[PDB]
Amino acid sequence: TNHEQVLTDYLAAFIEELVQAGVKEAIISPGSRSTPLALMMAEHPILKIYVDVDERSAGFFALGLAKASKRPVVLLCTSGTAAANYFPAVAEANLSQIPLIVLTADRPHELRNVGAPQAMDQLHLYGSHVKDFTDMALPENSEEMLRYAKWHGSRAVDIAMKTPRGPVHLNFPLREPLVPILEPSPFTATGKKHHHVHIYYTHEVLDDSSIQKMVTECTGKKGVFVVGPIDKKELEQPMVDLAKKLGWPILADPLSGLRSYGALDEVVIDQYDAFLKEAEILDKLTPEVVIRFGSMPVSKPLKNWLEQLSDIRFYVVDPGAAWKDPIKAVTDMIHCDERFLLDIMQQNMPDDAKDAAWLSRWTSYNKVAREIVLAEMANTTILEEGKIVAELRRLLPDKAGLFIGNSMPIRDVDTYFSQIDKKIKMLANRGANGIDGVVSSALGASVVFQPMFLLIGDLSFYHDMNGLLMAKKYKMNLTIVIVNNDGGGIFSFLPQANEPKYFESLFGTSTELDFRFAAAFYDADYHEAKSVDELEEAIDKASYHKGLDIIEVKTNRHENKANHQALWAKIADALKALN
Amino acid sequence: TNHEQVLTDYLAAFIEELVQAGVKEAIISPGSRSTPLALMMAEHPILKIYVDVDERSAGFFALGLAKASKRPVVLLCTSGTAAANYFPAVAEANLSQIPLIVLTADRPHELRNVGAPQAMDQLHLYGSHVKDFTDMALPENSEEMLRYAKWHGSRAVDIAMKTPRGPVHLNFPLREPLVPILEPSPFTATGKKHHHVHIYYTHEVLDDSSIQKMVTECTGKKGVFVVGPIDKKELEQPMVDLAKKLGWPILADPLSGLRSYGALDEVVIDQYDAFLKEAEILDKLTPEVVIRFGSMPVSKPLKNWLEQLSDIRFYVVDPGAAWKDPIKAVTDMIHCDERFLLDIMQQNMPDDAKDAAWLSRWTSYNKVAREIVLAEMANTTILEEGKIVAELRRLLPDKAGLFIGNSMPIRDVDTYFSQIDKKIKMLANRGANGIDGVVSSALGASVVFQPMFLLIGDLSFYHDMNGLLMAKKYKMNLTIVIVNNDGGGIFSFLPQANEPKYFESLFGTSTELDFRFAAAFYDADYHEAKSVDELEEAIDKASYHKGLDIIEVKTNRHENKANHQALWAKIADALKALN
Amino acid sequence: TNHEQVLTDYLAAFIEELVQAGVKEAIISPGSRSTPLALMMAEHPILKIYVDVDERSAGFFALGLAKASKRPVVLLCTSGTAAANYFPAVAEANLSQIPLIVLTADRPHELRNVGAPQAMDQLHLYGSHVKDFTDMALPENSEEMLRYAKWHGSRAVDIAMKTPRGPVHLNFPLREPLVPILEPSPFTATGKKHHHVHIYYTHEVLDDSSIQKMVTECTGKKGVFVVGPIDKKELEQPMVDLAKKLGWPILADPLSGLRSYGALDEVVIDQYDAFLKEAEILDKLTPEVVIRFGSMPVSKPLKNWLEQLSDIRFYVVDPGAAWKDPIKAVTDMIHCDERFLLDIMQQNMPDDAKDAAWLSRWTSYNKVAREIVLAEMANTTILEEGKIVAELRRLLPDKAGLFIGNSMPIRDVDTYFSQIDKKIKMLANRGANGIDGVVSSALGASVVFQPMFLLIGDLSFYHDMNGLLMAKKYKMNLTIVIVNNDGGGIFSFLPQANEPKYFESLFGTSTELDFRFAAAFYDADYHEAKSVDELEEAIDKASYHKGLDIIEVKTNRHENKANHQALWAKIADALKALN
Ligand SMILES: Cc1ncc(C[n+]2c([C@@H](O)CCC(=O)O)sc(CCOP(=O)(O)OP(=O)(O)O)c2C)c(N)n1
Ligand SMILES: Cc1ncc(C[n+]2c([C@@H](O)CCC(=O)O)sc(CCOP(=O)(O)OP(=O)(O)O)c2C)c(N)n1
Ligand SMILES: Cc1ncc(C[n+]2c([C@@H](O)CCC(=O)O)sc(CCOP(=O)(O)OP(=O)(O)O)c2C)c(N)n1
Ligand SMILES: [Mg+2]
Ligand SMILES: [Mg+2]
Ligand SMILES: [Mg+2]
Ligand SMILES: [Mg+2]
Ligand SMILES: [Mg+2]
Ligand SMILES: [Mg+2]
Repeated sequence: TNHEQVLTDYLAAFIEELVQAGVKEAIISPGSRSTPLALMMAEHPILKIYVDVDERSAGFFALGLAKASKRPVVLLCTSGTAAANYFPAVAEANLSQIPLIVLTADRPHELRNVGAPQAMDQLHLYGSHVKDFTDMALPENSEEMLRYAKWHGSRAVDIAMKTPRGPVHLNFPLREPLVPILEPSPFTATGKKHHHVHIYYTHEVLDDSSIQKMVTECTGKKGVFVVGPIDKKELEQPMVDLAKKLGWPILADPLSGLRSYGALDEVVIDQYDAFLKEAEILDKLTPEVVIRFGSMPVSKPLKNWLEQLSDIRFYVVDPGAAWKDPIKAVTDMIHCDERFLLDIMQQNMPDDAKDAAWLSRWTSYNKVAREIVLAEMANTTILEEGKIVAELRRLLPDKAGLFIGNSMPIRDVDTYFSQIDKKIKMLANRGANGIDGVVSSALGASVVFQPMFLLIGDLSFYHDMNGLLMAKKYKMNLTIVIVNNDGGGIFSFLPQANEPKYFESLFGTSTELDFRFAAAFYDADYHEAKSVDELEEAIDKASYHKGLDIIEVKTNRHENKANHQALWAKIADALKALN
Repeated sequence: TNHEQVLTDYLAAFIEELVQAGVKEAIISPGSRSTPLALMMAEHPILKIYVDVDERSAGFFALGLAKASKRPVVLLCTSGTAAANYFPAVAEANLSQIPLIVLTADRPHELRNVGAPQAMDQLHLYGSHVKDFTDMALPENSEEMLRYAKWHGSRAVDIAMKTPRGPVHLNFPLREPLVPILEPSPFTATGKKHHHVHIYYTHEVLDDSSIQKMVTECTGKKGVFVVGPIDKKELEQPMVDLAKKLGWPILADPLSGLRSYGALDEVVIDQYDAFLKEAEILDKLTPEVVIRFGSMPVSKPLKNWLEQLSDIRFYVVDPGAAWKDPIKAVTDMIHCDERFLLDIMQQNMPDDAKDAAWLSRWTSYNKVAREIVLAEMANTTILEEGKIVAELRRLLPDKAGLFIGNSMPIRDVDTYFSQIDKKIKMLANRGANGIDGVVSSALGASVVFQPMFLLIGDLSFYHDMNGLLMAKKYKMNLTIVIVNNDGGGIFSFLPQANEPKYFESLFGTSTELDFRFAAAFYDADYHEAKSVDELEEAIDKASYHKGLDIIEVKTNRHENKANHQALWAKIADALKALN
Repeated sequence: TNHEQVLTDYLAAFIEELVQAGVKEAIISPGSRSTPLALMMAEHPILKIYVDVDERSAGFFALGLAKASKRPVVLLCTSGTAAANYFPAVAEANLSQIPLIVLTADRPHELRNVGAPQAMDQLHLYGSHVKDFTDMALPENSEEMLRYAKWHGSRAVDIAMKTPRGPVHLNFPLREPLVPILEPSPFTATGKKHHHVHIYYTHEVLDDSSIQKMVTECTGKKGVFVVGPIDKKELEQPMVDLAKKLGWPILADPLSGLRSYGALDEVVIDQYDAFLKEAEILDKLTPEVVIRFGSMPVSKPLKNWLEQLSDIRFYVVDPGAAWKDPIKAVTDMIHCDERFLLDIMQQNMPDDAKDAAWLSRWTSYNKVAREIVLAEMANTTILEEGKIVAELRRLLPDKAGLFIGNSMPIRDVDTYFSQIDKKIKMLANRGANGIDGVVSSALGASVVFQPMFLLIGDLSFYHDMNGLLMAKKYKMNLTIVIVNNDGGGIFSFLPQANEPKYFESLFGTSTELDFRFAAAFYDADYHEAKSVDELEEAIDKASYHKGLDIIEVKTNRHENKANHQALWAKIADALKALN
């Protein structure tokens, strides 16, 4: 009868089901309405909790932790504008297919839409950016209601985790009193037995008729793989193996894993962004079959090349039917597991069909472009942005995670990160390509991969400085390389940089913050790199420090276009006279 | 034919209409998609622009500027997660009825829902938190399309500004190239003439039959006014005048303006939160008529008193039919201008009907409670939270604006800000009562009222430190008093403070940040007050500094409940033996 | 340049893609805005068109045609309230997983939300009841825009057809002039070549670890199959074969196909609704494993039995993760093809594990209940509702389709349709269980199965009489048996039938329509059955008539409960003394 007991039984059934369905970490924000749910998550012995007071930074922290661990992560906040702060992470979880279980407390029906304090319409709050929305019942400890609480915990994880993965949103109207009964413990097998809903491991498969068609239309064709941002693990070697058994180049995004899976290989192309610009070379590269994996790669020239390819079989491997194809060039859509596709083609495609002139065409351009790029970077003392990427490529340990901010860092890794023989798990928020939350994302990922590193421009670092409070609070290890060009450097390349009247105020926002002060605020070892060996020293000192390190490299925004154009011409001119 | 010319003509018609409809300030965030709209806002000679790179802080900066100026303010951001960051300010603009014109650029239809970079579903992005949503056409310079662009500029402002005011959301799909033609100037009467849509000044009025009913049922009744957060200006004196001509007390929220309109008066009650707790006094205070103005006041005891009033005429003056009544006690709903109501009752209610024992009952309790509170604060040297409010009440200039953060600052002003004879415009984000964005809000309001002051707890200050970048960038004057109790002090009062096992991790989040470092980051004069005269010195130094000042006062969270209970008992015991 | 040519190129690319993706039939409603789309669908040589002027009846006609053919069906209507009429069919397509491509024309952006005639907000018109919504671009014949039109045609079908199937909604803003250019033909290979997007056949599969778990936990267990409304064809025999190789009864809904797949068998239970009511028998029937297929069966007693089963492994086979489980009893969720599951268990489960007492328990009750039911019906001359179902079971041809209305027809088929050795495809709108649109649904299904028959109560027949205009217009063959009890007979069973004061006005709405007149209106051969051989004659005459026949059987509403209770007691009393 006690409302506190009814409140306890209800939430205990929901949270226990969540944990047993695979949720191991809950990112909680402080509130009064969320009191019963947050207290019960604490009383769980198996669930790990991270408290973050900024609801925006909390969301991207769950985002990155779920990105890196591949497991479901619970967010929990109070009612009011707190839930609204989750919206940027939710939008990026949706586009980037991350399983977040968004729990938001709310006022009960009597305090809804009546002008009550700290109460807003939380119904369908995130719209189409969640896979499912549920407005839970007011707590009841009835038999059917305890089974309904458990039923929803199982449902929520399963939908979040089901291909294509994405965020899920449960709203909890909660009436006062809000203090549950934590003694005796609501869990710990201290009474009733749970009824966990086991979900079985299922995956999509190509039909045997479709397998034979796929194999037939791809035999002996001059083919090309395009692997953009991918996530499904252990697909690096199988892809390389199938590429070698056909004689096909893989144009590989940095976020594919292929530029850093632990070995060197000939099929991976990492300088396509460099040479797909030169028209006099494009004629010898024309394919007959493209097979895209994962998301669209970062490279704009590659996109414009794929766009203008006529008379071609353009396969797109989209498990879960997300229809991510911004050039709208698809000719054959394959709705099945990527693991399965690589495997049934490895065992069915002919090993004999190999035009060696085809792969030799691609690899030649690449090996030459790659070493002209590594040359100009090896013979420079100016710590320009290309050099930073170069030097991080050399200095990073094996088994090291690298989070990359959007804007210019993500593009420079494309140009200046050729393939290395280290396993370097690479992460980037590439759903909406937002500069918000990259600090909090890299922090959550640092829960999973260590050593963790973050390359990030200055504006994005300011945008999410509050994430660093988590590093201070939880004693996390992250090594942030801030490329401080004082503004938005990416805008110097776009055509708005010609007219200087309204520039700088708009694009390229001079900020003039001494990030030394921000590092003392969050108790971070701060280093400023001026030379090449200055940076070497810092990465080195950062390897002994189990904690937050921040390494600033001041660069000039207005020279970046010149160095990039000068280098691309050296690659274009070389490749232009290469037959 | 030129797409650039078509892009220019379209947006010029829309923005010119906005400016002529009353928009004088545009808060812009940097982006590539928003390039044409942001460039054209720059080429406007009359429109003032503020650039803020944090889209969340940009929104609350528009919120407060529109709060304080009472005029429409444009927000403009690029596509992607940038628009999602506006959502907390939008939610608070909706609940607090602020006219924000939210403009969000987007990719054109071909790049929508196809996996294009930095593109998300921006359709009905903010849901029910906007008054109107519009997905604009792709730019066209046709006659009908130029009139449609102008038609929407006029419509958008008018809906935003129409009672009940609130945010409005226009989405702009924009196809590349995105660089408009700014020379010759698209405005400046350099060609065509505009067709501005004049909107006429309209206001709701009570019918003459309803006037006679209102007057009749309220004559000679033992009545009480409840003015919570109000905004409509120049209603302070008329309310006080009508209260005196009936012999009725006004229970006045700090955000009503009545505790600081420039004069002292007997009808305003500012200690209701103190004495509505003592049951032995409530019997002599029972009213027969309540007339509520504006939002629900902050005070919980007052709410619980109004809730338990049976057999009473509970008028609620809600212009624009927003139905803000969390106790659901309304007996008569009045849908008309508050100015009009005060005026037709001033000229129609009988001057003779006055039971002096009624007002003497209320004013006595108040004058005694008020001076016991000012006594305990005048005779203390510990800069506890009550004292800070006391001392700011004494030290604040006339014609000074005071922004107040949520959580504990807003409640302490209720207890420790009796009425003063200065004009002190008081502001607080009281829609969703969020601790996010209070720094950015106070900053935007500082564009309007000077000198501007901000009282704020520590967590809320950390939550929106990025707002201070605006102060650095635009050289604004703000004097922030941070009440740093290291965590959430408001949670020590709630019943979750008894169980210490899971406290502190959840409620009351120890943060341990030296805000000295955050003040150097944003070039802010920093002062730490330990004594009473230390704070006096700082407010004083802050009055010469045209710039950002930050004044920290460390307080103990775990003593706050004791001082508040000790003081409330002194008021209860006194008032208990007072007849 | 010609807008007519641009309009033609755009829509030709979209419709051709639709046809090549599998759409063979378009159900069009007349309008001015839909003129370009409806004219072009006519100029297609392969697409069959059915015009229906009632937009509500048009939708259920597409519903049933897509239900029976298992293929995608296009709906097309004009702007305004016409699209709103699609909403009931859309809601039922969503719940019942039918692939409908809902195309709704609209006014262009300039005529949107401006008070233009016949224009309403068609954005997200059907909300969460569609799988996907798209607001198409204004027509453009650009390269990218022609590929975008085609891209969306392919996407729309694929999402509709992808498990779990459901409706899809494309909105088309169309600017005047609206007359396309049909000569020379936009299709017929009269110019350009198309680029069809082949989608490959994919299906979910259980992992090999999950297969071994499934097989292990189900070996030798006293198990039971529950097959409610199913649709995936050719699963009747495999299910029966797996049931026989385990010694497990199949509780089979009429809409499963199992009561009429062409043969007789012992594993199918068709009288569970009869005997799951008797408590003294339920103890001997307690299972250890339930494996549910398809939707929830109609039977309420079965649902209440499954609800109260404790300590049991409750498998639910839900391909596409729809989570349809109204008792919330699931213990193991299987997200894979039903075909696959029946097949991997046929080849892995042990043939030896068979407790014959288990199946003998179920089959005995069933064979006895079944023949007591067929006895009482064989020895009656009153054409009560049980008898009608009995006599249709005997008189229906092989290879005959039977559409069943909701309310009381669907329940009587459950009680009075034991298994027969004919192939009788059985259909019912069981998503939202609506009595609207059953005439139009059965009509569309009659496009696929012939001879087609429809059993329907009187109110539902009146609810969708307008569907019969399609039968008149297109010369279709349907034989409607109207069980006219003059009102809602289903309400005499519910507890509201005890209080007669407000009955009849509300539940059980006496209508008093002579349906003879409605049959002349739609040129339908009308027969009224009074005796058993009267009905035999009519079904017989109806078999020579290639056309619309309507056969009324007047029944008494207030006797139905008595006959049903009397019969259920004969079954309960018999089964009570049967060991
Ligand atoms: C929340 C939000 N709001 C605004 C933007 C727009 N936006 C960008 C997109 O164009 C980047 C798309 C991409 O990378 O694909 S980049 C950018 C400046 C970033 O400066 P930085 O971090 O110092 O980096 P660097 O100066 O380039 O070295 C902005 C402001 C955004 N992305 N997200
Ligand atoms: C965005 C968001 N997310 C979470 C909360 C919950 N919430 C509060 C509401 O209960 C305050 C409702 C109110 O004031 O009416 S107060 C609070 C702590 C504030 O600490 P402070 O600023 O240092 O102040 P002090 O410690 O009290 O001196 C939190 C975290 C919120 N309001 N908004
Ligand atoms: C559109 C809509 N609106 C109202 C109803 C409510 N409703 C019913 C549901 O309870 C039937 C749920 C079910 O079958 O599961 S049955 C019913 C009367 C039907 O009378 P009839 O066709 O003459 O049949 P008979 O009298 O039983 O022989 C109504 C009016 C509805 N279903 N759909
Ligand atoms: Mg714990
Ligand atoms: Mg930068
Ligand atoms: Mg200007
Ligand atoms: Mg505080
Ligand atoms: Mg035709
Ligand atoms: Mg009937």
